[PDB]
Amino acid sequence: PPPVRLFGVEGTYATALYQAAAKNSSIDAAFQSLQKVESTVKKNPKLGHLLLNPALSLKDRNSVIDAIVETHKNLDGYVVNLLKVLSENNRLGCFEKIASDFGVLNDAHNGLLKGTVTSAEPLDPKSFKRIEKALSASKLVGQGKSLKLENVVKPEIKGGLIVELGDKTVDLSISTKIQKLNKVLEDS
Amino acid sequence: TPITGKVTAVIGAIVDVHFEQSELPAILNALEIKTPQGKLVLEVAQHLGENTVRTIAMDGTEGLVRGEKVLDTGGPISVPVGRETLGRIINVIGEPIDERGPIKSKLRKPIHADPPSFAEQSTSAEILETGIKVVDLLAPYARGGKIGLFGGAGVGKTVFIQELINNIAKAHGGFSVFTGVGERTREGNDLYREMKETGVINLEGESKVALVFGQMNEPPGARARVALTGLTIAEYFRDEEGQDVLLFIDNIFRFTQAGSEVSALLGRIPSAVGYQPTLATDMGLLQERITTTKKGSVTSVQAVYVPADDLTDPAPATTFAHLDATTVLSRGISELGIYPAVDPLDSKSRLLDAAVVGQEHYDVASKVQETLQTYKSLQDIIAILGMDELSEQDKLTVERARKIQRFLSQPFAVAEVFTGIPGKLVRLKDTVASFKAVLEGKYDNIPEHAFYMVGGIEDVVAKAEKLAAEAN
Amino acid sequence: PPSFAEQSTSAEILETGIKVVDLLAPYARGGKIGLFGGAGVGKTVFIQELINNIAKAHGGFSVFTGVGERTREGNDLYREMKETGVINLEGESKVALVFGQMNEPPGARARVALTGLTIAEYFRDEEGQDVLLFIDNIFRFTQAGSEVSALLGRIPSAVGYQPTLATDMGLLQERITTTKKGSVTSVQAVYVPADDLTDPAPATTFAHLDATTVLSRGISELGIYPAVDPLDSKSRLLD
Amino acid sequence: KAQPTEVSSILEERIGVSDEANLNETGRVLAVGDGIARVFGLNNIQAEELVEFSSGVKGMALNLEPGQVGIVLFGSDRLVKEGELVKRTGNIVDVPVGPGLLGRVVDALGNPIDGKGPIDAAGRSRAQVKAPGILPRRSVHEPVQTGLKAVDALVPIGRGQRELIIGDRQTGKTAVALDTILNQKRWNNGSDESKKLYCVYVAVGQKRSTVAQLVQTLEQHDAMKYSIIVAATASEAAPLQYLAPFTAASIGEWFRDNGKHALIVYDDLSKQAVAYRQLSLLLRRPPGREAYPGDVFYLHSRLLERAAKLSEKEGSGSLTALPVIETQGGDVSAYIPTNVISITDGQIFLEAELFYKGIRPAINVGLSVSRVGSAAQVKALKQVAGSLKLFLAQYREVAAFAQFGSDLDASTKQTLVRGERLTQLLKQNQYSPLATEEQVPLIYAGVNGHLDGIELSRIGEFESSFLSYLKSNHNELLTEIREKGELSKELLASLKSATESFVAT
Amino acid sequence: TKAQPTEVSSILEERIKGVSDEANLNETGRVLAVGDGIARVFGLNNIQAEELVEFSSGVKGMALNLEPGQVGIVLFGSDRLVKEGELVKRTGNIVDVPVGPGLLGRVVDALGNPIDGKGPIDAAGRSRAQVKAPGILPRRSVHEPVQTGLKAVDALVPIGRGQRELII
Amino acid sequence: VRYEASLRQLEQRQLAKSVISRVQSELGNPKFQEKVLQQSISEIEQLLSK
Ligand SMILES: Nc1ncnc2c1ncn2[C@@H]1O[C@H](COP(=O)(O)OP(=O)(O)OP(=O)(O)O)[C@@H](O)[C@H]1O
Ligand SMILES: Nc1ncnc2c1ncn2[C@@H]1O[C@H](COP(=O)(O)OP(=O)(O)O)[C@@H](O)[C@H]1O
Repeated sequence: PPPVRLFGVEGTYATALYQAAAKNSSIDAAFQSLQKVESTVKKNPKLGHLLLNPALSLKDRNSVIDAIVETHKNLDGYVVNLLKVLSENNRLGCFEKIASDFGVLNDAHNGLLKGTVTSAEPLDPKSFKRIEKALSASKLVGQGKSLKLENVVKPEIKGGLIVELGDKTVDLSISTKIQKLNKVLEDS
Repeated sequence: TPITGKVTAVIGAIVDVHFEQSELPAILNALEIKTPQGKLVLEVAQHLGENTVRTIAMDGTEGLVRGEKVLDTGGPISVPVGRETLGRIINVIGEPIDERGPIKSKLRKPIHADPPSFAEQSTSAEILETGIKVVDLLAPYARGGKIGLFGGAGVGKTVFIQELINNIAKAHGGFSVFTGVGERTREGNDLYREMKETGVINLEGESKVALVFGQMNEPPGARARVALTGLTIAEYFRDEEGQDVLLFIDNIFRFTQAGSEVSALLGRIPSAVGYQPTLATDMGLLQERITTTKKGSVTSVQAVYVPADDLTDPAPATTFAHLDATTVLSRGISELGIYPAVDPLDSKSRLLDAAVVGQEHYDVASKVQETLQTYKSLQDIIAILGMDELSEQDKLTVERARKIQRFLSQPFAVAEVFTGIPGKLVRLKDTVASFKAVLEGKYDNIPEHAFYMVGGIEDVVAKAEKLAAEAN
Repeated sequence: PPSFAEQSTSAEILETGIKVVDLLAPYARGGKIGLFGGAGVGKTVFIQELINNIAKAHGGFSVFTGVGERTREGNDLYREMKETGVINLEGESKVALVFGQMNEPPGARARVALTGLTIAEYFRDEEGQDVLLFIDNIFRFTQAGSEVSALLGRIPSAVGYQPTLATDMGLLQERITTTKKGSVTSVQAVYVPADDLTDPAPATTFAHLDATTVLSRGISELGIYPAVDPLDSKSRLLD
Repeated sequence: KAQPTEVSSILEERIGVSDEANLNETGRVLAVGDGIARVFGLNNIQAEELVEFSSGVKGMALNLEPGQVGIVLFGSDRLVKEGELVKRTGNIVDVPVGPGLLGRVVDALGNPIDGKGPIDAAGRSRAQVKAPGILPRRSVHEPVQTGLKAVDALVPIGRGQRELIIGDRQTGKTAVALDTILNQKRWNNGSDESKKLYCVYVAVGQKRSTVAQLVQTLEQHDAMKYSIIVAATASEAAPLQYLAPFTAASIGEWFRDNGKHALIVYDDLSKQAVAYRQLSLLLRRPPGREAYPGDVFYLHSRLLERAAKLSEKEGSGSLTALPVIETQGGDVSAYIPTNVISITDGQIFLEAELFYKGIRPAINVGLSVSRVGSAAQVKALKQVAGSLKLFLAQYREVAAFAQFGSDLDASTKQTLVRGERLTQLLKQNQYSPLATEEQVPLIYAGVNGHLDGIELSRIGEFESSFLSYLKSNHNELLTEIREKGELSKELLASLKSATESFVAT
Repeated sequence: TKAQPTEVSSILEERIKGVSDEANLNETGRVLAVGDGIARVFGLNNIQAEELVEFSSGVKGMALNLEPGQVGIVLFGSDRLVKEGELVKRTGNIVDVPVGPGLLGRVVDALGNPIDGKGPIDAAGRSRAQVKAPGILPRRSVHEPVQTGLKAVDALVPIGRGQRELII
Repeated sequence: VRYEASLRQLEQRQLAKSVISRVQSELGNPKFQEKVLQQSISEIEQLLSK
């Protein structure tokens, strides 16, 4: 019984890392180790990201893994061997993707159903809050699970708002309605 | 226990089933999925790893959702067999689509069985007289052998098969299986009309034929297995009953084409021309189950479509290796109104030996092929210069050969609606003596047109009398 | 392209001015014309005479489009068109020129035709005229489209042409039509590739040409101006 | 007026859908190049489901993958942009069907392009419907009177008999089915629906001007009240041209399953094969012979199998199909036609040289044949044309034989003269269909050698002269042929006298 | 760049554990991908090129392509009885055949198995499949004829004991 | 009747450029501001349906 699929390409490292780690939980600890190692990649951005290049070596890649485990107890559990394999497999560059994806799987386990409330201009907090609770208590979320929510600014839309989550959306905005306004009048 | 699978990929008639249970069903087993249209059948093609297989559809795959529940049936597609299947119109799955109730058989055997081994082989020289002139002269048909109808687009193949069935299947005594593979639905309906009206199908009484169909409308995975369905039914009566089984296949090229269309979607590198790499192997596994054992006798006739009249296509060239008696239909011979349009040269037989057909038959056919080869050699000089620039021996030979060509054509009872002419069931020995007297030139006085579309040599005499009394 | 409702439902005859064209292979007002024949037969003289005959007769203008035109020959063409007066450098030149030269990447040469198309579409749909689009060569345009599809890594189709060949043609043809505002009549030269008519590029072009015009050598051999073969130049509107 | 704003504002009320606009489909577009688009998400999408992009262009999701789904476009990719929102319809691709489709001119999706407002549809029907099985069929037994001379003489057509019209470029192909539709005006003006026969013309990949003139011409002769035009012109996308004949086939199935009789005309399947190989090569699928994917036989197969004669259990509906194949230089051995010949129930070959000789229709009788047409020929025509095909093949035998200038006997020269008269007989101008009662006496004169003394050039005026002669005088015999469709011996002798009367001039 | 071939979910999982099971498989291998008589089999580091192998079903196969991830093995029977992850035993043999005098009259397969049903096969030795052709020095120019019995064959294109001759 | 249908089509295209005029009327509004609350109450209505 796997979680929500990462669907093949290069999430399969993260997929195997989860489903082999999770057989004995520790995925919060493995998760925090992943957060910490992506942090120390980010905390040393010069040649933490600039040294995920493929043209180095096998040996020097393994030594960069040694520098990662050299930084205190940055790695913990399977995630070093993960890197041992990753280093050997030289898929280190697509490591950022793995991180974010494990985060998605993890907060799916928590049930944070990330949403969005697209607009062409940011809005007041009262609207945020009222919408937030709306979806939260809506059949969408079955409760027992959270509900983030992000307003974004979109100029490509002419205003209004659109709610999004669980590949399920509602647009009541302006742009689409103008469109429907032009379509209906486009007949004889 | 149900081994539940999940739909992960849908590409045409090729679908991918993931499992979480590690007990994956083996190759060539039958999966099924409850559709709102009922059920749908899949066949296990290949383990792709990751507890996930790739399968071929037996039906159109429209309106399917990734993650739909997939149910396993354990084994391959078992087909009902036996005398219950007589006179029943059976789907590739094994569904009676005559709506005359379910086929209440005893046994349902899976289609993917092994071919008979080398020790189980049996040889025979039992010449089948067909009544057809060019067959009984130039390429005799072996009872228990395999018979090919190599033909281009619509040059009389299905008509020739119906002529063979009308000539043979009543005077057969054993049983018969027709299998319409990729053909016209109207052709299958009209054949069913005939089988009722000939009484070969007796609807309330007992029939002797079994109908396995599935036509060019059907998706290719259905077309890739219907031949195996009719095959399993035929070899059951060959083995369980030990009878004489007439297996009529139309069209065997549609099978290899169904093997071609999915192979690009089955992840294979495309092979030669556009066909699949597993051409000769699948052709072999199909043909080697079509044989005559010590237990029973299978006389099979298979139409072969030729793509765009290219005999160097790999599919009919592969098919030549599996056949005992070739019969090739040219469009150009049909354009001379010569029906049937059998090429007199290119037809062959493992039969036609002087110690088999008789010495005189062999000699007559030898001289006929020599004469027609001489004519075909002189054809280009005829095209440029004409018959005037010949030598007189060559001119006499061309005259006699062109008499022979019109004499080859034979009126069909099946194609009577194209002719208005009654069919001619011409006996063998009369045909031999007829071609004997023609090679002897006893009728060189008779013009060429009196040879056209005729029965025996007595009918040539009658038609020459009619032309003498009418053209005057 | 203009909609199906905007199609003028009956092609009248574009009166050119030339006796043989108006007699034997009449041109549709807003139609397609396959001009054959190599150079040296006064083909440029023929098309300049067409320019002047449209300018005097109907008053619509001409847009010439050299896709893959030889730059030396484009220069000689431009110099002649100055000298024959259809281009007046100070007064009213009666024609607009677009020359996609041969030394331009195939991305240019698969768009030079659409440039000249849009220019002609303006003078149709703004001025309400009958504007003549002259294209050489449609076959070099087909080569350009096939090379563009090749460089994009698309699998090539038949003959080595692009797989989008019918669509790449139809995006050019159906933007050339007779509106109710006016029409764009297009004359375009056709090189027959290696003298074959089952070649899909002339077999595609012939699925759009309503009228043909053949500049034979034998007619020019007899000192006849123009060099029109009477027998081969045929129309679908000779009815 | 404002009544369009009234109707559009009622449609604005529908635009009620926003109050229940919780689509379980929306997903981002991964990539979209070369007439295709990979879309992430859509985890409850169906196979061959219609979707619609955010730029209004619809599409069919054709191949499903773990991770994405490849959706073909139904238009130019210039409108679709990467990263957008792809709502699914919830439906396998369906088209409007119904009686109000008559007269209208639509796209591949039933969206009308005539500018005549919406479509009175009686329902929606899937595109890839299964062809009916062998049991709800019947062998054809009802004629299709095309109005042409040699067509109705030599190659009769049953209601549902799948007959190919094959020819070359600009060879009078379109005019054949056009005048067939124009002949159907006789019974579409009538009242018996089983006598009626409804016409669907499918112009794909062609010029919009050509289709406009065709629709114009069908309005001039007033065929439009029973006509349905499906336009898939060359400017439009290749999947539209791929898709449209299936939609028109669903329309023909709507008419057939109502018990009615209907005619569909495909023009042409050749460009549909071009569009389909354009799709498959942009699907990166390997081609086969002549760069076509190997399923292109299955394509036109699965198209044309949805056209037959229903049995009385189904209400005796029928659907007759007229495909058109443009070949290359009279070739009948290219990969595309040899497939179609293996599907259809017969051929109508148009020789380029006969039309080059102006013989319109340019029918090569020696190649053109039908298989089961004789079972549903008009019984009078079946009586009077038995020797006719035999005599024309006979004249064809002495056609190439007489080119050497050698003199011959009176028998073969007799066949030569009478076959010249029959050859110059069967010409027929466009938009000039002939009823069966009109076609019978010309055949009866042509068989019995009466044309032989008439000049070869005089035959064309002789035809109209003898027709106006009979319509003036032996109008009772015309009604007898109309009512019976079968000539008795008394009708035969009265016909003989009525012929030989005007044969005296 | 592109998904590699040793990246399936059932194989990386074990490598994450630190069990390192890929080194244990030297004389055996698991079936990753069986299909079309073709077995991508993981393991078998001590396999040889053109080596006969056996499956747990009982069908035998040949290793041809030695990819660093897995072994390509073609099959001398149907893949009807082979599943994913089935145990793969290494035979230890380059593909050899029994040879000897008692083969005369008998009818066998490629592998010397008597398909004639006349009992088993009395061999003398066993020989490799891809035996190297003889060199230049241990050769004789062909002079001993071959009696074909055909007229124009013996007359025009005579056959000697040692040459090769194509019937095309 | 031909000119009647022509006048209907001219009326329709003049109302199409009037649709352009209506869009330009709709563009400069604090309906841009107010209509956010429209979406607010709306999405409340849609998600409270389930
Ligand atoms: N009976 C006839 N009377 C008058 N003209 C005819 C007749 N038959 C054919 N034609 C002429 O043949 C020409 C071609 O017509 P049609 O479009 O049917 O040919 P086609 O081969 O279908 O061409 P395309 O395939 O490009 O449509 C027309 O210009 C028409 O005038
Ligand atoms: N004896 C005959 N006389 C005249 N025509 C014939 C005869 N036999 C067959 N034909 C022609 O051959 C065609 C049958 O094509 P066929 O090859 O049977 O179809 P398929 O390709 O489906 O097998 C018919 O059109 C028919 O006219």
